Amino acid sequence: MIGVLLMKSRANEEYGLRLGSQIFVKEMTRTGLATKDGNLHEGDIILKINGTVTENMSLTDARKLIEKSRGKLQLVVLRDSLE
Amino acid sequence: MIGVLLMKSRANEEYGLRLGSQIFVKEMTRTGLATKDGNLHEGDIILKINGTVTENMSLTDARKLIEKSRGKLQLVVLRDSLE
Repeated sequence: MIGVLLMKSRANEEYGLRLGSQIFVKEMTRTGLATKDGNLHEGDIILKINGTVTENMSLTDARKLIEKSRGKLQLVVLRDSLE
Repeated sequence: MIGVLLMKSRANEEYGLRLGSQIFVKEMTRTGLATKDGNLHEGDIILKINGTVTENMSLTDARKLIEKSRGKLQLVVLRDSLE
């Protein structure tokens, strides 16, 4: 937990930093199918969900996809397995 | 790389999994102020930006914050406190 303050030393353009966002496992129901098997850990970055991209996608969309996904849902993760 | 397929239980209900999004460093200009100091790692998860939360926030908002913050910008990273 450490923040960094970066200052600008060029009046030509912005910092030139492109920040993106990905959908991760914020939280799951206790004693559920996700916790019983341990498919994804709280905080793990998801790459794809039910054949749908999980990068730059809207939070509302990701939540809607899981809601509309009545039956079986697929989740893909990038790196990190056991640890 | 590694994906998991979760199925529904024998009962009319949802999975109960809450998926959230976080703003990370997608890509930055080489030989810049961010790379010179190494404030954030490409792909690293950010906790806050210029005092603005970096969880569940919007991609446009995060980009606007950095753009509107002409001069100096603050960033928060999570990966253990180290000097």
